Amino acid sequence: MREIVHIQAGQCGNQIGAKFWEVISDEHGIDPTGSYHGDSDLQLERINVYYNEATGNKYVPRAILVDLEPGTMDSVRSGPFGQIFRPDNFVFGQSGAGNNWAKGHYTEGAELVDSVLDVVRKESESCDCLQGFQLTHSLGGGTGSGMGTLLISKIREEYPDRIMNTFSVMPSPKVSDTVVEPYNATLSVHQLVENTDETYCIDNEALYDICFRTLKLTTPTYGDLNHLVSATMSGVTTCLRFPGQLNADLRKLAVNMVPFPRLHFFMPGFAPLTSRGSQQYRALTVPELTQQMFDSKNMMAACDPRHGRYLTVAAIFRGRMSMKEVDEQMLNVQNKNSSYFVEWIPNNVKTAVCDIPPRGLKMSATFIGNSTAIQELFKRISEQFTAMFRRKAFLHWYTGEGMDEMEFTEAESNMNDLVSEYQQYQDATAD
Amino acid sequence: MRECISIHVGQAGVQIGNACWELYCLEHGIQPDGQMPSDKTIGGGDDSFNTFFSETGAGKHVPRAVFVDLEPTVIDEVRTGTYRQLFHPEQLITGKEDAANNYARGHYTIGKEIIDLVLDRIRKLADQCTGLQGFLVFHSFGGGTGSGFTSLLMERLSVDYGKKSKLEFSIYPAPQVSTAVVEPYNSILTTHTTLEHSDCAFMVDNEAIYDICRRNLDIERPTYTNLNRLISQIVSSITASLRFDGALNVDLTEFQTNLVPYPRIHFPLATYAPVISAEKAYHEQLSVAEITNACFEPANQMVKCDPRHGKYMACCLLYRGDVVPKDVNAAIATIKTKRSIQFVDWCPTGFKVGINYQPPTVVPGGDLAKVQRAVCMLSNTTAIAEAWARLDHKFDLMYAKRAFVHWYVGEGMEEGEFSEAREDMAALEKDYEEVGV
Amino acid sequence: DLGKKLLEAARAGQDDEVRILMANGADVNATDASGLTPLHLAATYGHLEIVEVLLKHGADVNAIDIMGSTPLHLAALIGHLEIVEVLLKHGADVNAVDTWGDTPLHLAAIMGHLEIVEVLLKHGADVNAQDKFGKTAFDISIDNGNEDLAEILQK
Ligand SMILES: Nc1nc2c(ncn2[C@@H]2O[C@H](COP(=O)(O)OP(=O)(O)OP(=O)(O)O)[C@@H](O)[C@H]2O)c(=O)[nH]1
Ligand SMILES: Nc1nc2c(ncn2[C@@H]2O[C@H](COP(=O)(O)OP(=O)(O)O)[C@@H](O)[C@H]2O)c(=O)[nH]1
Ligand SMILES: [Ca+2]
Ligand SMILES: [Mg+2]
Repeated sequence: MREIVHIQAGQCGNQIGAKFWEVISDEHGIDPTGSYHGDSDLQLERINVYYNEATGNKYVPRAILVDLEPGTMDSVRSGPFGQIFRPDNFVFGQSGAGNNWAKGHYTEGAELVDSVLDVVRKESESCDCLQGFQLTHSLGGGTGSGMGTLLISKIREEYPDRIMNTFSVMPSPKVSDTVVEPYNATLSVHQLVENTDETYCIDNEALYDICFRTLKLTTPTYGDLNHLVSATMSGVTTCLRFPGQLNADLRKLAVNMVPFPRLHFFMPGFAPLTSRGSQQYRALTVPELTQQMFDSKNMMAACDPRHGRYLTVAAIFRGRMSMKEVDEQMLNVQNKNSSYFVEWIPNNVKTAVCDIPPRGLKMSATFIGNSTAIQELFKRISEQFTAMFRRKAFLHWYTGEGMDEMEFTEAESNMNDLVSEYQQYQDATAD
Repeated sequence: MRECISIHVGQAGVQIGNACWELYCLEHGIQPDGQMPSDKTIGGGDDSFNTFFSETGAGKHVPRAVFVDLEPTVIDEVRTGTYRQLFHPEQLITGKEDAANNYARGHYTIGKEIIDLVLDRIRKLADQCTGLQGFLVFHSFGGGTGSGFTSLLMERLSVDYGKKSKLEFSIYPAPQVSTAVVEPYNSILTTHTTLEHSDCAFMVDNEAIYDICRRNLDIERPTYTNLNRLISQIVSSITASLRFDGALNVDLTEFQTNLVPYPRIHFPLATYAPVISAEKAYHEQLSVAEITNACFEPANQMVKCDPRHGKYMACCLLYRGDVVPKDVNAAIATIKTKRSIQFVDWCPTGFKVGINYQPPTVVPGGDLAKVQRAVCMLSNTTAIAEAWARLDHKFDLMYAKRAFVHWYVGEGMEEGEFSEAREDMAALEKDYEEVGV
Repeated sequence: DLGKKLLEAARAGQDDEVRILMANGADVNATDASGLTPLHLAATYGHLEIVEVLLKHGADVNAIDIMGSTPLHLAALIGHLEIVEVLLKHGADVNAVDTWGDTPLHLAAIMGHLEIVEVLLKHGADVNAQDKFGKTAFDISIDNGNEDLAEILQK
């Protein structure tokens, strides 16, 4: 299990995708031209997971960039690492999908998807031992959501034995008050329960709330939101990018985290929270990192974990710190909060320590929770979907691209069944 | 002289095997390139150490060992380490993609792509033996390769080598160093499918070893390196009788005769003493009486359980070092009277004793002090059923909700196999109950 | 029949076509198959000028479709703040209830249109109004953990 193929689709997908590559390239000592400038052997031990080795000792991200809108292609190139991506790996259409899931999934997006598969194949056959795929996208738009889920299904049938992983950002009226986004997100969640192995739920509602109430940013920008996202994506991929034995590849992470096939939507969390101008943040202690990490205010999904139960949890501590101390604090938080873990999955919290911390920090902690409280996120979207759908508002935009109306009812039905399944295991006991 | 072939499966089996063969070489005087100056017969011989080492025409002494893993990372360290020249390079076998902590991948899907290569490489070692007696198989319970590939291998070895003995060293999982939530599943599944194919199995409880390193060796946070050095010291004490002259447990058959009264209850408990920190190089030397008493303290056992709660069916004491037989006899007599040691009614209430008069070897870099005398007690006691009960309970908690079961059925396993494996374990728990009343 | 053409012109935002059709006898209060009037459709699709035009030519500001939706329901749901204020200024019932028990306040709260929530509250929206499942707008804010909306509802 080595190579991961990374795909970013749509505006949000390419925006957070580019930020991902900027952040981890820096962690691995790689400059915008692709040259290793680092001073640690740990930075290269697993470089092959995300980068190809090119001609003159140069490293190229194993990345594929997709959008129906040409303009984002140029915005990517304009970026700090914009010249490190392979020119062959830009697949861009003529006109955007206009926030229409049906255009992304059925018409415009379907025309362009074969062009993307060819690039995927060329990168895949170039791998010695491919792990699987990661995709960054939003659920609220039309390209990332509609074309993204179509691309997932196509990849899944060509590579059925590989792991499919997504970083999927949930819509919020606080960031984009565009009323068809619950349609697009619900239609996409229906695809994601059937076609991905692991999904990180990155919730724009939570990102806004953190910036506004905790970081005290009166008017948060996408750059402010995406700062939290890049820190999170670096944290949750730490175990894949540096030597280690726990959750060290995408499949071993999956069998540790997913006890039931449909319940594969993760709540990520991060400590400490910083604001792009974090001044001289003093190092937190291990007990502080541990408490903050299980704190509702540090979750990237707008759910209260104290309203549900943890099925499984993976924690990653980064930096130089006492392994014995981490063992003690993790044991302690499981004793204090014993009623927030299911008792019928013994030893369901796994802890990794990584020596290299992220930029500008001496200590950091990353949280990956499979919690029944995530139903609060799906219930929020479901309520907005139902308010729009009962008045049949703007339905013709979708059926006009060939969608059947019964696709809306089946998607709504699936999300409500998903909510019921979380509630079922939240109420189960060991007896 | 009858040969024994060692097989090391998956990360735990490979890393413990590396530690064991290092210690073997030090005990026998074999250098890392295979040369053994004290061996006069060059190119062959019939000495006791030849049960574990073959000889080439150029005086090289080569372990009778195979290392197998489904990914290359761990075995690659053997191929580039201090003992890189010692092993047959064709007896280091690696795939590309591991079993993902999934018994079903080790046994059914990924494991089947390499099983025939492994058996052909084993046949090559077997063909060099004049009188192969059987196999020692090292593996974890918890990993996908250690659990799933091992049971596939044991199944095939029973077909290809029906009359040969098979002994296991099995790593029993502990949450302190566990890598996967499904380890109780893999443990039950491999136990059920291996039970009829294994003649004797020594379980190593990672939690017991962990606690001994903490308590006796003053290691604050033990790693695999600390655990494996202590485990290899104990494994060496158990196999010493096969590699040296002696009168107790001198071939694999005798292990079963002495330790296994009925085929299904074939899990002896090992206890070892003394374990002393290398920081105490001037410790007072403990007497034969003191180390023999320590064998009946639960804190020195390789598996966490209470033998005061059980009944003994067999008990062997293997001494190493400066040990006068009369002192063993007096120490046994005091223990046979003072302590509360109950045998079953149908067994002779005696202790078998073997003495090797060379003291244990310590590995440079290890955590152990040199000692003048040491003892390893091997006993079959019903109290080890407690270890199965703890595993079976964790199994039951998850299986009742069918948690994680989809991972196994997705890799070519039928869900009925979970129930068959669990019922076999219930029957095993009753087997111990019916003996110990 | 100019009524079906007026419905289409109101939905599509064709201001000039709306004026011509009205001058030729078109039924300003015509309905489609589900009871939607030109004012419903103009309020849904955000055509403020057509809303004002229809209201000066006999549009019933409180017409209900088959599901009990008024134009204010749909303007509050979709989030057209300017249209909400025009409808209220022309006598829209701020507390009209549809067949799901929802008021315009319910729908503005659910969709996160906080500025519209404030306007409705200033115009006498009933915070004690329960939908078919017993929920008031305040209940919706608590059950969703929308603290910004909850603060507004206790101003
Ligand atoms: N004592 C000891 N235990 C180990 C060692 N390595 C792994 N383990 C234990 O073995 C179990 C995991 O099994 P592994 O051997 O790592 O897995 P594997 O056999 O390589 O199988 P897969 O990786 O899943 O294909 C856990 O309970 C670990 O605590 C080791 O070197 N020493
Ligand atoms: N957090 C975050 N969200 C974004 C970003 N760009 C767009 N979005 C969200 O994505 C949704 C719109 O999807 P978008 O990617 O722009 O449409 P697409 O190009 O068709 O995939 C809305 O909910 C936006 O708030 C971004 O850079 N960061
Ligand atoms: Ca010889
Ligand atoms: Mg392994």
